[PDB]
Amino acid sequence: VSPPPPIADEPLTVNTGIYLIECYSLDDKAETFKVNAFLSLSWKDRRLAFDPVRSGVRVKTYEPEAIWIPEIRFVNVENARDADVVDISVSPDGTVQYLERFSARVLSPLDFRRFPFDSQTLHIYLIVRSVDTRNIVLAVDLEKVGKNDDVFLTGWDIESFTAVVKPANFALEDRLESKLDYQLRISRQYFSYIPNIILPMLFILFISWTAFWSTSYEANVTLVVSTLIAHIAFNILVETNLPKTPYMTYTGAIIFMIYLFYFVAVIEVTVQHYLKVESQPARAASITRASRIAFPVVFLLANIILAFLFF
Amino acid sequence: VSPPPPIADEPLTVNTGIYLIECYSLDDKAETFKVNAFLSLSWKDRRLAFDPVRSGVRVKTYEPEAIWIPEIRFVNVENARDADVVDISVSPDGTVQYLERFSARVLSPLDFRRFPFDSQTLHIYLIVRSVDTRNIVLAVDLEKVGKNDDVFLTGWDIESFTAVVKPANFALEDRLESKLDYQLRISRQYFSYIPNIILPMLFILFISWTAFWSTSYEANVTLVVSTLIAHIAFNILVETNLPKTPYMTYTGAIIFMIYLFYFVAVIEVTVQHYLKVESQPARAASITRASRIAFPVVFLLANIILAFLFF
Amino acid sequence: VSPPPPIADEPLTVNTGIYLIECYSLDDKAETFKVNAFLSLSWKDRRLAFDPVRSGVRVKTYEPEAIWIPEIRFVNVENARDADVVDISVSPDGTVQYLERFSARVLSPLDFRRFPFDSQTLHIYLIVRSVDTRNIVLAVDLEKVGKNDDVFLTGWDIESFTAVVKPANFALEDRLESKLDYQLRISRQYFSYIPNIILPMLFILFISWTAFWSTSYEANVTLVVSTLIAHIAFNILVETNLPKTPYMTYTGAIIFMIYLFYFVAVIEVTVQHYLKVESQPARAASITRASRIAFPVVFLLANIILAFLFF
Amino acid sequence: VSPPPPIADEPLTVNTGIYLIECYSLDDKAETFKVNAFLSLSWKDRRLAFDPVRSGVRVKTYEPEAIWIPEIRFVNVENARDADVVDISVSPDGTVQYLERFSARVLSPLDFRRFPFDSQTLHIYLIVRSVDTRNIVLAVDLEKVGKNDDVFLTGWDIESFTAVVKPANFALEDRLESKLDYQLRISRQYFSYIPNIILPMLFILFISWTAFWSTSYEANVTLVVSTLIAHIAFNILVETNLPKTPYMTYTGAIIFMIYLFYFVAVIEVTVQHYLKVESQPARAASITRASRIAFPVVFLLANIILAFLFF
Amino acid sequence: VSPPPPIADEPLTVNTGIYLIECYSLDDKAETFKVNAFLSLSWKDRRLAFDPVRSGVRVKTYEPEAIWIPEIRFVNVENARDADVVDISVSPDGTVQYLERFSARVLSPLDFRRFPFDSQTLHIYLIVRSVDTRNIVLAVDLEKVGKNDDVFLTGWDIESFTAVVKPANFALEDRLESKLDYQLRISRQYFSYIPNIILPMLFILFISWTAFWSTSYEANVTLVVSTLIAHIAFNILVETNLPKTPYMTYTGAIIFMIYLFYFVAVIEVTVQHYLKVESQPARAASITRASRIAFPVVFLLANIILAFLFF
Ligand SMILES: [Cl-]
Ligand SMILES: [Cl-]
Ligand SMILES: [Cl-]
Ligand SMILES: [Cl-]
Ligand SMILES: [Cl-]
Ligand SMILES: [Cl-]
Ligand SMILES: [Cl-]
Ligand code: NA
Ligand code: NA
Ligand code: NA
Ligand code: NA
Ligand code: NA
Ligand code: NA
Repeated sequence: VSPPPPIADEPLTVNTGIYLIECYSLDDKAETFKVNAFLSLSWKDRRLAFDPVRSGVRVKTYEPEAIWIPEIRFVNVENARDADVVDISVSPDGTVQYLERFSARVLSPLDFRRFPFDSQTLHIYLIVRSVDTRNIVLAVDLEKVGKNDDVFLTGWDIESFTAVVKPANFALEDRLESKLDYQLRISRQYFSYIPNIILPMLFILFISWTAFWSTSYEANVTLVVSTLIAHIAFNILVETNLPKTPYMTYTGAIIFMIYLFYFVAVIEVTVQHYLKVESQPARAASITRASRIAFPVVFLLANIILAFLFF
Repeated sequence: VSPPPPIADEPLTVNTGIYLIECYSLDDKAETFKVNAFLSLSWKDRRLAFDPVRSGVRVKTYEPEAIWIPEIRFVNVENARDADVVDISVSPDGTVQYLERFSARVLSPLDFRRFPFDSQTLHIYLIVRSVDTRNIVLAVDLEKVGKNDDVFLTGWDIESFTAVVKPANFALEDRLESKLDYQLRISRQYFSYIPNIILPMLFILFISWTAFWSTSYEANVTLVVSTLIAHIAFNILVETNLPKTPYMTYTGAIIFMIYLFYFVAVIEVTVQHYLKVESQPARAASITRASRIAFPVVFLLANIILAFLFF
Repeated sequence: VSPPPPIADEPLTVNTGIYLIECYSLDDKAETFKVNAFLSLSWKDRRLAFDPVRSGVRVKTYEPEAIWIPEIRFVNVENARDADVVDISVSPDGTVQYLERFSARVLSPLDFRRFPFDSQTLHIYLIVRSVDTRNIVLAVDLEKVGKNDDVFLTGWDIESFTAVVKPANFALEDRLESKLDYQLRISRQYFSYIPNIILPMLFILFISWTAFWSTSYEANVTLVVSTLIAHIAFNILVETNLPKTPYMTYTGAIIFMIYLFYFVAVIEVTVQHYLKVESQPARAASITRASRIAFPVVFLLANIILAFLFF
Repeated sequence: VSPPPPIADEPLTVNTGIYLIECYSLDDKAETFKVNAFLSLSWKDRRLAFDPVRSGVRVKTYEPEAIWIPEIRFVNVENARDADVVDISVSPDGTVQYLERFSARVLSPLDFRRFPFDSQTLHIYLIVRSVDTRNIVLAVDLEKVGKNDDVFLTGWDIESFTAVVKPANFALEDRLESKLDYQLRISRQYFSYIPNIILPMLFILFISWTAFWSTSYEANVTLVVSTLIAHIAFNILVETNLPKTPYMTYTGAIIFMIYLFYFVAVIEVTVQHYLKVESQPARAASITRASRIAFPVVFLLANIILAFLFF
Repeated sequence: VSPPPPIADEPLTVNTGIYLIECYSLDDKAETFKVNAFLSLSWKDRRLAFDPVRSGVRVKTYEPEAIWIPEIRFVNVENARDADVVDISVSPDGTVQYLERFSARVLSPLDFRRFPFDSQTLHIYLIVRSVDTRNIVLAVDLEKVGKNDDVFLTGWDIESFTAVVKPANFALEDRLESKLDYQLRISRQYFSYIPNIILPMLFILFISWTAFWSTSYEANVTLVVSTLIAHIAFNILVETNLPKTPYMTYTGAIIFMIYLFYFVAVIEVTVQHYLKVESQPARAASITRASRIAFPVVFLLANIILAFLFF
């Protein structure tokens, strides 16, 4: 079967729509999400026109093999979508209404700069390649673009699902390609990060600072080194959940900065001990008293500077 | 093949039933479960009616290709169910009795608030889309809804498998959809959490409190910081098994609260030492004696408050 | 094709056999194992009978599509078995000899109570559903039930592969079902658990008890808390390899009991220190001397009690 | 299509060959490897014979459906091989030359006794089942057995790929089976184990022995217990990479033996302290001086004994 | 269908091109990457030639079954590529222009020597096997070799995608094979390794060196042993992300070298203590003062030596 012939020199318009049924498995590391949706296609094929009196039916149902169907593909998928045709309906003028239900693993990059307070725009790019006989162009039928109310993405808030109505038409290997951009806007549910990572990490840091109210070097060494180890554990935990980014993330910056605080606390604890042994505890006392104020103040100001730079 | 024609303007009733054979792989993180069941479908097709006297046979068996079969789909599945038709039987009045055996990975959200003392209602939504010639409506045939006695879900108690008999009929892309809700009620087997997480976690906490019967700062620092590290290990273990929720879970609340107890024990241990060095051990002794009662009492009361808020 | 017609009102006997070729991937957590075997089926179809003199041939070979083959399914599989027909041979009396080679992921529960000294009975349930024309019943041909000598299940000793010759005939959705139970008896190779978990766990426990030959509280605290942490690591390791059971396992019981020993050693270490500070080292010395005998004796007796209850 | 008929009572010889293209994913735990290779089959079918003069062609090309092809299977595969026929060529005498390219996950057991200085013989068993009309026997065409030069198995040195030319002919379910053994000999690249596990493990052990040059019990306890914990980490790491064996592995033996050294160092550290407190430091000094020589000497000799028993 | 017949004794040239659409999942451990691309094939088939005047059409479109298509395969793939034909266009001279969209998991070895500052050349080898009638040779059409601008490989910078225009023609099982090498040059994004592994590792090492400004053996032992344990954690982390190489990697060398520094710091800390106890603190003081300079100087020089040898 060949494509529909034109009335003039006009391209064939395939009206599209995606209606999300299921949204799942947003893998932060892989920068992928799985979708289960309806793909709706509509175009005119005057060769399929018919008389309702003669045929008996007001609308004819065809099997995909029986008629010409445009080869619509997803750009940013891992493998070809698993699709099952739901219906193909032809009206007397030859207007075809195609519907399939598909599932696909979409590959859409994520911006981790503001993690875990980041928002993303996930993309689903629809594409059609023009044939030699006719040029095929994609369109968005907004009445056929939407999402189910129950659509839930674990750890994410689904904001909107809209399509950029004007396709990106371009040449690829001496043939026209019509590409549509469906955008799923989401924002991360940061809640859990507060009791699971952020607050535990702050508590261990604050525990290290109790060494500023102790003259016991042996005890101080234990306090700062132990909490440092707990921080390393949280750092490894965070980096196992996130991909390796060529930029600094907000959590990354905070986690890294905290190492410097542990490093300087070790210096302070060492300096204080050196002085006590050198029979200069008056000088050591001045440093320890200053550290009690300096450490929380510098920590608070640095965090303000970071939150400012990132948000 | 086209759908059965109506006597009046009545919709076509497809009587349904799901009989669970196998229930497995309830992934808490993915909020998915795998099912292996029988799907039973039954509708009247007057075109398939026959006289038992003339034909000789009491029932006719057809192959799926030979007759019209409604396109029944599951809403909350990852991919289309893997199905194998078991039997298609037509009675003289044209009543078709379809049976298939399927397997599918169902995506049904879980409420982790009361974890590990939580119960869930897993859902399996059946759906049919109406055609242009006729409107299709789903029904529940309760004699064909059930589960095998051997049906076991590791770490879960299967309470009931029932269907909400009245379908949710609604319009989707200018066509009627008939959706049925099959509910599998389960309750978690909390037993293992007691010796594996809860009691180990309480033991390490109680070990930290022995610092209230010690004047040795160096030993105290070791007791409280080491047990804190063991608690961090249990916290990381628990959060690796559970998904990130936008709410607090019972275990989450307890685990988080315990951090505060470690933080205050570090303060007490620091205060006691500071006073001893300041030659005020009488004041330190009052605080340490109070802490011996205060810590277990506040721990017990806080836990009562939490259990109350959560149950 | 319809099933063979009966001579009287007798059911159709499908003689079965499973010959295991490959046994692999016994997942303790998933309670699943993968199998690769031969499935042999044999039944009489009088319609396929022939005279060896007239036809010339002693046996006729058919393609699965040409003749009626009973729809034999596995009950306890994740998905339908991947099968490939090897041969279909018809004898002059119409006796069909079917052979296929299949692979399937079998879901059979495990009893972890005696772990890692546990034995299991893995099941492979064969099933046939009766048709309206005839009732189908399964039988075991013991000459066609067996296993390859090379059949190895990593970390398990394959004891026997036998079938319960009398099928469990029952009604399911107003039709007769004939179910056969093939049992694969295995026993765990406990060897590795001794040098990898059991002995390391005992060594760390015995190291904690050296605190009974030390008056140094700071050193004692280090001994008991450090070894406790190593025990936690072994506990987490064991619980990551096993599923969550609503009962206590042997290893689980031992691991849990050892926590109590660590808890009481911390109490002893605390009591001894408190007394030394209170200028009562004579009383402390009595307790420490008693603990040296009490701890190993109570440990040995408790273990005897546990091994008794579990075996 | 039926198999070729015999001239006498001779069996049909199917000449085989496997040419490895790709070798990957040798899973030590699963005892599996993935292969991508050419399978070549050759047999005489007199029915396909032709005169090159009359026909004009020197060779005829057939599609698999057109002619009889022997059902060749792999014994030790998880699932049936994914195969794609490359060519089927018939010579005038009726000699068929079949070639397919396949990929399969082969299940071949590993001997971990000498790990990580072990060598393995991976097997690929080819098999053919005899039909009722004729008995089929396999043969090895050595000009069609080989491997690509680029064939690389990460962390392994591919030594040889050869076939045991004489098949193992035997009866299975009253039919002859012809089994061929293709052996892929490999040897592990032990290099990485030296800087990643072996040397780190020895360094931590040697650090524990510095306690023999210290009278500080508190410091000694820290040295021996901390290094013991690092050893536990390496033990867990090693056992996560290897399967549970019913025998001792070389690395397993060394790792286990080292626990005894830590246990005896704790005893020495305890004994030395007990004596110092008992005002017998002269006796303690003799034991500590002896331990300085005894520990490395016994460690060296024990290792010689182990290497001897294992190699 | 047979291949095109030659004009002389010339081989058939199949002009090829790969246009990368999607690049993902570069597994460092597996040494694999997944690709989604266009495969373009072009060859002359004189049998398909037509007159544009007589036929009316400028180009004829065929279905893959209708015409002869060369069996083009990928050498270094796990399984056969998942492919979907996009278009087949024949020009009047019989020039066929084939286009398919495929996805494949490519197995291409990586050189980890300079990790994480390494660059790789990923390969995609195209291959065609010659038939008996004609010899098939591959060519590169450079106008049909390229990549999408959006092509992103997480943690990698895509440098170039080019083809080695001259194929590697060779004999394999007495038939000519024409192999083309498509090279995708990439370079790792080392950024993240600096704050995640490199700097944390240096900080813990520098913390160990504060023991050179302490006379407290107990505190020193804690400093050096604790930081050593944190280093072990980073070593295990790094080796879990990388495959086992028969050579030293840059990171591997640095990580290993740092163990020696910890070992020598333990010796220094032990020597200093031994001397203090022997009433020789003057000699101990000389060693500790030297170590303060020696350790950073030897560390800096050793690192210069390593960076030199590796880059
Ligand atoms: Cl697609
Ligand atoms: Cl479905
Ligand atoms: Cl099955
Ligand atoms: Cl196979
Ligand atoms: Cl391929
Ligand atoms: Cl050659
Ligand atoms: Cl050739
Ligand atoms: Na079509
Ligand atoms: Na149908
Ligand atoms: Na059949
Ligand atoms: Na065939
Ligand atoms: Na073709
Ligand atoms: Na310590």
